[PDB]
Amino acid sequence: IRYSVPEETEKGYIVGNISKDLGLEPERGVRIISKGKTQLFSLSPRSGSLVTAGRIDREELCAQSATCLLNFKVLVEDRVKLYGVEVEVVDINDNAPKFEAENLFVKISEIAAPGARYPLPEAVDPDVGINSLQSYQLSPNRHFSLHLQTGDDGTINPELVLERTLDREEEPTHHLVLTAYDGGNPRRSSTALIQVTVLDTNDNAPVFDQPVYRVKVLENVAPGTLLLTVRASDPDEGANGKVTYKFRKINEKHSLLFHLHENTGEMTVAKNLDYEECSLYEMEIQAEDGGGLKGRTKVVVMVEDVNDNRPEVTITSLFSPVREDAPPGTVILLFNAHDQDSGKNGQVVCSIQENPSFKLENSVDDYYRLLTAQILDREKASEYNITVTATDRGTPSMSTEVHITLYVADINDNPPAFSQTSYSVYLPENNPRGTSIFSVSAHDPDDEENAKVTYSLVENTIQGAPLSSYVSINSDTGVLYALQSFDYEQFQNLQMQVKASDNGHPPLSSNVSLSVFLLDQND
Ligand SMILES: *[C@@H]1O[C@H](CO)[C@@H](O[C@@H]2O[C@H](CO)[C@@H](O[C@@H]3O[C@H](CO)[C@@H](O)[C@H](O)[C@@H]3O)[C@H](O)[C@H]2NC(C)=O)[C@H](O)[C@H]1NC(C)=O
Ligand SMILES: *[C@@H]1O[C@H](CO)[C@@H](O)[C@H](O)[C@H]1NC(C)=O
Ligand SMILES: *[C@H]1O[C@H](CO)[C@@H](O)[C@H](O)[C@@H]1O
Ligand SMILES: *[C@H]1O[C@H](CO)[C@@H](O)[C@H](O)[C@@H]1O
Ligand SMILES: *[C@H]1O[C@H](CO)[C@@H](O)[C@H](O)[C@@H]1O
Ligand SMILES: [Ca+2]
Ligand SMILES: [Ca+2]
Ligand SMILES: [Ca+2]
Ligand SMILES: [Ca+2]
Ligand SMILES: [Ca+2]
Ligand SMILES: [Ca+2]
Ligand SMILES: [Ca+2]
Ligand SMILES: [Ca+2]
Ligand SMILES: [Ca+2]
Ligand SMILES: [Ca+2]
Ligand SMILES: [Ca+2]
Ligand SMILES: [Ca+2]
Ligand SMILES: [Ca+2]
Ligand SMILES: [Ca+2]
Ligand SMILES: [Ca+2]
Repeated sequence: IRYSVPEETEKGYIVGNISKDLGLEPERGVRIISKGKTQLFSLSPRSGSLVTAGRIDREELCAQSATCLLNFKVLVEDRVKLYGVEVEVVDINDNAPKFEAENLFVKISEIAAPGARYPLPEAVDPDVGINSLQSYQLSPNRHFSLHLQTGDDGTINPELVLERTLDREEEPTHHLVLTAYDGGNPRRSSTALIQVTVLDTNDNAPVFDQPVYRVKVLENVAPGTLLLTVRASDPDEGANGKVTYKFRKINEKHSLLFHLHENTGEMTVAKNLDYEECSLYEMEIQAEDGGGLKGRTKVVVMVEDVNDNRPEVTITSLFSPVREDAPPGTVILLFNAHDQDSGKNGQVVCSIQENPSFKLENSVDDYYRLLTAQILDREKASEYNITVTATDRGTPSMSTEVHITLYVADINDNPPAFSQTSYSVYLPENNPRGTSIFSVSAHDPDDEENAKVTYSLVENTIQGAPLSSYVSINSDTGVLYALQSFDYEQFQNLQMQVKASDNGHPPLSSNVSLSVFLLDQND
């Protein structure tokens, strides 16, 4: 005979009455013939019906078998043969479906196109039939949907559908909930936390912060200094987010002038710069990632001038000797100045040290003309030390120095002068014919020919004009010559005038009286 029983029922539950099926009143000495490790059954003498004495969990008995049966024999001592019975447990919904873990994740790439279905974790329910697993439901998401594959086997395969393309740069991971439902009401359920991990595709190219990097630096800039810093943006991950910087202008000398750190992207100075050589350095640099993805930006170096140059004087006209008769205003120097620098560093101030003798005049533009201020006189000063100082107007100031030595020429304006205003010479009567009797000296302040004395004598006729016959002088000896002997009784004294003239045109002359006195002797 067969019967049934609900699972997990308390001890003493109703089972098909045994006595009414055997054919005897509720003495009999009847006992159960089966043998288990433990037994869950015991017949009740109160009603003659078997009542279970232990909790029945067919999940711990038949597991997933659709029909769970417990067939056992029973023994009646009144008779000589046994009676075989069989009781099939039914299934109730007490177990909830279970997943493999509390947290499971699915890897999805960034390049994954919409329409891709990814396997979802499949749950398990110990129950059988309606009480077993029935359906799934997925939390709504803008990027995903749910897809179920029910089968003839009764098992459903769940998988998610990609609705919108994913992007890790906006959000790396998603958080969704997958719920599992059975059919045995009161229905159990099981939620499951799923994380959508987005992989990385190299779809981000490096993009520099600014499209143009600008720096303004002086020319005196020391090599090894840090010009600037260049940064590029790559939101990717790993080598796809790494940056490497290098110039695109690879052949010109600018590559030798600057240094660009391949990693840090620092623009530094390698060689000294010069505003006069070149002040506009336009270059184009480029950054790359792990792949061939690259970005460009322009770096512009602007150099500015610095006072590191001295003024340069070029002389056009020089007149080292000047005539002493020069009026105040005659030029003695003609030159100009020019600085290599620009602006206030290029303006020049040509200043002679203020002296009374000369003055400097800025005739036109920056051409300078050095002139005189008074009349010169080489008998008081024949030499002049001139120091023209050309200082630029920048800061700090740089001054070049031009030295001129000025020797004035000789113009004959000074006549020769004798040693005395008047000379007197004594000689006794006896006079050896043609002998020299005196010595007269003269001097001239001028130089060279304008100081060369040419001695002469006035031509006033003594009786018969023996001025030449009486006396003679040589142009250079400066000595007097008595030609004839003298008697105190013919003449006593003779007055002449000696002349001195400088031998150069125009000549300057000077006469001075000179008297010869004879002396008386024993005639
Ligand atoms: C303007 O300044 C210059 C120098 O800055 C003065 O020149 C003088 O020149 C002589 C040489 O010409 C200097 O030395 C001497 O040299 C001769 C040979 O030439 C030598 O024999 C001597 O033993 C001596 O070393 C001299 O030192 C130099 N300075 C002075 C003060 O005489 C020139 O005199 C200056 N002009 C005026 C108007 O002061
Ligand atoms: C001689 O000297 C006097 C005074 O120095 C001068 O006045 C006179 O003109 C001179 N004689 C001649 C011929 O120049
Ligand atoms: C899963 O869902 C069932 C039915 O919605 C609930 O009864 C259960 O408590 C869990 O929330
Ligand atoms: C769904 O809800 C259960 C509670 O029944 C959680 O344990 C689970 O992690 C998910 O959040
Ligand atoms: C000729 O010699 C006489 C001798 O007294 C000098 O006085 C004169 O100057 C000249 O040289
Ligand atoms: Ca159970
Ligand atoms: Ca069950
Ligand atoms: Ca269930
Ligand atoms: Ca992206
Ligand atoms: Ca990416
Ligand atoms: Ca990248
Ligand atoms: Ca320079
Ligand atoms: Ca300069
Ligand atoms: Ca300068
Ligand atoms: Ca003079
Ligand atoms: Ca000179
Ligand atoms: Ca003179
Ligand atoms: Ca003279
Ligand atoms: Ca005499
Ligand atoms: Ca005599």
